[PDB]
Amino acid sequence: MNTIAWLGRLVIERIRGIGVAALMLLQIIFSLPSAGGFGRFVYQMHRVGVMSLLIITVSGLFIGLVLGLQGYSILVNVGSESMLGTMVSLTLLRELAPVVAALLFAGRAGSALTAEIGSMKQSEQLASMEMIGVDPLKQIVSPRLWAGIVSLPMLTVIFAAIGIVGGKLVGVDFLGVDEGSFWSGMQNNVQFGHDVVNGIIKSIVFALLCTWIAVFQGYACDPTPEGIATAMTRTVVYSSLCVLGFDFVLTAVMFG
Amino acid sequence: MNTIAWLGRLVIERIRGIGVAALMLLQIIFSLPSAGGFGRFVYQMHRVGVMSLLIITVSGLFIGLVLGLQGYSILVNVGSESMLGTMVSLTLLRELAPVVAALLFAGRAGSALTAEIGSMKQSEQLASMEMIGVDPLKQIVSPRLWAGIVSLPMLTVIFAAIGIVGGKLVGVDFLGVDEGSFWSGMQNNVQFGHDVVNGIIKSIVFALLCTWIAVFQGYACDPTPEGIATAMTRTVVYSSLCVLGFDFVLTAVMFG
Amino acid sequence: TQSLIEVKNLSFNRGERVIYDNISLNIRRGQITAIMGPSGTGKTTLLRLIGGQLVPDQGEVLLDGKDIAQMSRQELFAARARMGMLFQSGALFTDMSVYENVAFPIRAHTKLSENLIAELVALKLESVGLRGTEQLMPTELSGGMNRRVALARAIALDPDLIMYDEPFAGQDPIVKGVLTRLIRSLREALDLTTIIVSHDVPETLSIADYIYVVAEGKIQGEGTPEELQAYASPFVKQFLTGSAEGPVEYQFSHQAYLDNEVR
Amino acid sequence: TQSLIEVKNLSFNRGERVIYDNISLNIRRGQITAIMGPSGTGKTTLLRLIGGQLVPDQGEVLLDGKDIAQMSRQELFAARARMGMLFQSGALFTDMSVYENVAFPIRAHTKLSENLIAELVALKLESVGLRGTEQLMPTELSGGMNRRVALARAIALDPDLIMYDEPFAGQDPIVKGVLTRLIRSLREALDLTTIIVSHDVPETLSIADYIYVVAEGKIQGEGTPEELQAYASPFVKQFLTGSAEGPVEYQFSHQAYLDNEVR
Amino acid sequence: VVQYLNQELVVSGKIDFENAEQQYQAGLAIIKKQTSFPLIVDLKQLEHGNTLALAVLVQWLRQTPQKSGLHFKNVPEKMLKIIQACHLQEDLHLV
Ligand SMILES: CCCCCC/C=C/CCCCCCCCCC(=O)O[C@H](COC(=O)CCCCCCCCCCCCCCC)COP(=O)(O)OC[C@@H](O)CO
Ligand SMILES: CCCCCC/C=C/CCCCCCCCCC(=O)O[C@H](COC(=O)CCCCCCCCCCCCCCC)COP(=O)(O)OC[C@@H](O)CO
Ligand SMILES: CCCCCC/C=C\CCCCCCCCCC(=O)O[C@H](COC(=O)CCCCCCCCCCCCCCC)COP(=O)(O)OC[C@@H](O)CO
Ligand SMILES: CCCCCC/C=C\CCCCCCCCCC(=O)O[C@H](COC(=O)CCCCCCCCCCCCCCC)COP(=O)(O)OC[C@@H](O)CO
Ligand SMILES: CCCCCC/C=C\CCCCCCCCCC(=O)O[C@H](COC(=O)CCCCCCCCCCCCCCC)COP(=O)(O)OC[C@@H](O)CO
Ligand SMILES: CCCCCC/C=C\CCCCCCCCCC(=O)O[C@H](COC(=O)CCCCCCCCCCCCCCC)COP(=O)(O)OC[C@@H](O)CO
Repeated sequence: MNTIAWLGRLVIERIRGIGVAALMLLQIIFSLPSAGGFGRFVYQMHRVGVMSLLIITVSGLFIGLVLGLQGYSILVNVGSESMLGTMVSLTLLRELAPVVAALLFAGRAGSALTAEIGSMKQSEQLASMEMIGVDPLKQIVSPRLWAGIVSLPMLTVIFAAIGIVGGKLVGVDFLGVDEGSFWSGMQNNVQFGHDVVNGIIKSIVFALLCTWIAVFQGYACDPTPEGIATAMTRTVVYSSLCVLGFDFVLTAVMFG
Repeated sequence: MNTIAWLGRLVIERIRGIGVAALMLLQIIFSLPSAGGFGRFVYQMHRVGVMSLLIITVSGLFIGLVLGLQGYSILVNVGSESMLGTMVSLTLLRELAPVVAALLFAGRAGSALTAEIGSMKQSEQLASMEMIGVDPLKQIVSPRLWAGIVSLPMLTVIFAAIGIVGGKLVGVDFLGVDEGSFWSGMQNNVQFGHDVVNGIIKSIVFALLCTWIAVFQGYACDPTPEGIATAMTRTVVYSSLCVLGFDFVLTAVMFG
Repeated sequence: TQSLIEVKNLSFNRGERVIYDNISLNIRRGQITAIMGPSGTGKTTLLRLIGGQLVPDQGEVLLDGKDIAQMSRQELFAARARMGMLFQSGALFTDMSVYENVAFPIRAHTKLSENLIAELVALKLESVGLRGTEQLMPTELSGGMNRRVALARAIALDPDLIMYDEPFAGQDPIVKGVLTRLIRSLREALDLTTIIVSHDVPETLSIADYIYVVAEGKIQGEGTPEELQAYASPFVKQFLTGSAEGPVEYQFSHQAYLDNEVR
Repeated sequence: TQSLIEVKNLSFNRGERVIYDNISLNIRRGQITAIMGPSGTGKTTLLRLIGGQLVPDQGEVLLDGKDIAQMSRQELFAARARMGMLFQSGALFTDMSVYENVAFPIRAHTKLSENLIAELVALKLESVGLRGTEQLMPTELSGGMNRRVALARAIALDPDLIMYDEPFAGQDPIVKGVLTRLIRSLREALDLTTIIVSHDVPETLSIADYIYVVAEGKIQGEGTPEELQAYASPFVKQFLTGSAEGPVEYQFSHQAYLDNEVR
Repeated sequence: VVQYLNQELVVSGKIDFENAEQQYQAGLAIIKKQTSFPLIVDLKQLEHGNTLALAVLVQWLRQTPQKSGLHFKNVPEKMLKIIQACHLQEDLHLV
């Protein structure tokens, strides 16, 4: 039992890692605000939010193009091509725009947060800030956490808006369905509180998980040049399993 | 025009980067095999393929659980709950299993290939191997490229198989549809050559793009500890845009 | 022999690796104290215990009689206003330019006006020799000058203890020359008390006043650089000379090479 | 004065940074040749041009009359069997173990049996002093011993030219002592020709026989370590000693501090 | 305990960035109403001058007739060690 002991030692250190990351989160969100902390938050909205705007916009257009092309082939055989705008908008708003925009946020803006905090730990800027008398959990970590909780629900709304515009462009303007029936069938079956707000509630839960993992792995890193790179691929794996895992739980409550 | 000149200089170096990566690929696949090269390929099938087996298996089960739960709610209102196995298997086999398994391969096995090759470049093992008289494109790069082209189409077949098993588990065993009508409606509408083989042809195109990007960014890296980490987030962004971009082109040919 | 920092019987461990088994050190005021030793060990972990970032396991570090481990959040914040530390790479905060690097510890322990902060920064940067370089980033600073901006930040609050870890390393004799003129000049101008943790023997003995030599868990020798060599153990000799005779072994273990089957 | 490598009028550039403007070097056989200079430059890029990994821009490097740039794929592969190079970190192939690191250049230029390869590796590792350590990985090798496995790999084919870049750096005087005994001993036992690229002045002058000093684009001084100091330019002086008097400036540029408005 | 007028200003006490804002401001109000500026600052009664006592002295020199217009009396031997450490050994006027 040489590897069986190695396997059991592995999952104990991972259980203990969730305990450190839980106490690290309660120390950030339960503390008083300080001086100059809003301006550090607006700077990190540029690095997390605005830098992710180009991958999110082009990926939302490409997904709406496939939905309008595949959804026309199903509906035209049952005489319901007027329900194309209903199925395009309801597939994005409740399934695809919360989930796919959280898998591209964990790859771009999540893995770049655990490389920036991790190279501050290697070059000893976090130990130099602490010996001056400034907590690096408040100065460095806390603006980066709040900038990810705000930027991902702002980016799935832009994801869903171009997905519907991209699906209208292939459906109405190329395959030739009626434009007035596209929007009227959408305004009839899509509700705001049950379909649009329930997609924002999903992406706030995903933004908390994708950013708390990305911030923890850079802080509790191994300050060694291939200990940082091992941590960057842990935030892409752990965030993708948590996004797909919490997605089944949230649809069974909201739409079950 | 100070930033306009910076923007134009940016997209010229990216155009020139595709030219280096094209000539690098033609030098790998058009060369003779050598001694001891099969055993290096079986070692890299362990690092790329077997290490990715746990994220792929659990993510395929979670996605099939959502498909069987959402697809029951649509079909039960039109009296077609017997078509649940047809829509679960045809959503995975032609759309979701090639695409979502390529977004988790670019994050785990793609970003770990550009960190391993990039730290060989920083610690000067690639320059030390070249001055001995061994080409590092054949010794190091070429086993890693072929192990990714083989392992991703082997991993979307396992992705689609557990997605159907996961969708049968929520549909038949919890929501209570007939088991014999689940499999008989699936064996009637799903063809092998048009639906199963067309999903494998997609994942071979995606495995070439996801691995050629991951291998190039580690070889043409910047041997500096935050020049490696900048390269690891370039293989997740460039592979995700190429997977979603080539997915629209392949469905318009296969299913259009 | 009035001691500012005084260490008494501490023990540290990092992954079952022994660092500082049982060791007592006296850091006298107004004097350069060096701690030499072989590399690969945890030589810089004492400066992490003095400023207070790690906790010892069976020890107490005394700053003027007060222990640093048993010390609340408003005594530790006030103790760190008397200490500066220059790390080896000169740990400058990337995004911040040279002006708000030097003014970072000022704005943490002050409520000062903007016109007096800009006069402290201009006098600290010029006492190092870097007056004109205030508005440019830490990148493109010709990295032998990164360690001079980081010396102004480590001195801005006018402390009474400054800690250098490895200031003499793979550096030019020109760059190593500027630092040895600056370490001696800044501690007569400000009456400091320095601790240098290094292993550059020909440079350390010409700048220090009391050398400790720590091999694996304890002191192997101490004293003035004149009397350290005269009362030398048969470890301090090899270390301070680099000879073949001593306790460390040049061969791997012990064999005769005609005793193993090769293959 | 028979020269093995002979450099004639080359020029290199890396992002509009001048390295080797117009410089000619003679590497005589059977002698240690050192190339000292200030850091931050491209000092190690000459060894990348001798072995052949970069291409010069207006120059030709002559290996026994033959130019390395104008040289086909079967002359360059046969030229690299006469050269070894020990990098600064000792660039060992991770997953490989001490046995197949040393046997890597053997299996590239040979068709030898397994029982003679295992005798060459056991004699190369023992001539360095590492006989018992053959089956364990490069990780957990106590990194002053990583540079001794990498010296056995750099010497396995019994070359006639071996190149070290920065063997004297931030190392212990014990670890630096083993290498200085090994550099002198291995070149009388094998009749080598060494090139050392370093900036450790007190260690290099005691081991070299002809020093070149390259400041920004050209030689600032050359000769025996006795005659280099006696015919010294007013750059080799400051550099060789680290004094304040010379062309490099300790102040930033030039001011009087009562000429600028601060804020 | 900080400074009077006394027909040329006598800097007294100790400047340690907890009171070092009024001691700049109250000393500045003398410089506002001074005529012809030959006045000499009397650094007589300091005891802990350290790089901030100098930081308020240069701030008084910038608001003066010309760039100088200000002399200094005898220095408590700790402060002029920091004058030459900041290379101001020949930039001010010391009698
Ligand atoms: C037949 C009935 C038809 C439905 C009628 C509803 C009509 C539509 C109107 C409004 C939509 C209501 C639908 C339910 C809403 C789901 C609420 C929910 O899912 O709650 C979420 C819990 O998520 C998590 O923990 C993941 C944990 C999930 C388990 C939580 C269990 C929820 C139980 C209470 C919810 C009551 C449901 C009311 C609906 C009938 C919290 O979301 P946030 O506010 O963003 O908190 C931010 C987080 O970071 C927490 O700090
Ligand atoms: C009304 C008709 C109904 C359909 C009847 C078909 C019945 C089903 C039976 C069989 C399925 C045939 C469907 C078409 C198959 C698509 C072929 C394809 O898409 O070809 C792919 C091209 O992909 C790329 O370049 C991305 C480039 C894409 C552009 C390629 C354009 C294809 C044009 C030729 C294909 C003929 C289509 C025949 C179908 C009518 C190549 O795939 P691989 O072999 O993996 O090559 C590996 C790559 O790395 C190349 O090195
Ligand atoms: C239901 C109750 C509310 C829901 C939240 C529930 C979660 C639990 C409670 C959370 C709130 C508790 C209040 C305490 C917050 C603690 C975090 C904090 O206080 O962080 C602060 C940052 O400012 C900051 O609020 C970051 C600045 C503001 C961030 C948010 C900005 C809001 C703007 C978008 C709001 C969306 C509304 C739009 C609707 C369409 C302080 O950080 P620093 O200044 O950099 O520290 C540095 C120094 O200490 C040392 O250098
Ligand atoms: C009703 C429906 C609702 C929908 C609403 C509309 C949706 C949004 C619309 C449009 C959004 C466009 C996205 C804009 C992206 C802005 C990115 C940005 O603005 O980031 C800039 C860089 O972007 C950069 O890399 C340059 C980034 C790469 C440049 C792109 C190059 C690819 C394009 C060229 C090829 C043409 C495409 C081929 C077509 C055939 C910032 O520069 P930095 O130096 O990094 O930071 C500087 C800071 O330190 C201080 O300033
Ligand atoms: C339509 C035509 C075929 C489709 C391909 C089209 C693409 C273009 C042509 C490709 C084939 C050209 C043949 C040349 C291949 C060049 C690559 C190569 O030759 O790589 C070799 C690796 O072996 C190797 O084939 C890697 C060893 C084998 C890899 C593949 C293993 C196949 C097993 C799975 C096959 C799936 C079949 C299952 C069906 C259900 C050599 O590498 P090294 O030995 O490490 O070098 C090291 C030394 O030089 C110095 O140290
Ligand atoms: C008909 C339908 C068709 C379907 C077919 C069936 C589908 C496949 C079925 C099952 C696939 C299971 C996946 C097995 C994963 C194998 C991974 C593996 O085997 O990798 C190992 C490590 O895995 C490791 O990290 C250990 C990895 C993490 C351990 C997992 C810990 C999480 C589980 C504990 C928590 C319980 C779950 C909670 C439930 C309530 C290898 O060890 P290494 O040291 O890294 O390498 C060693 C090498 O140098 C030489 O050996």
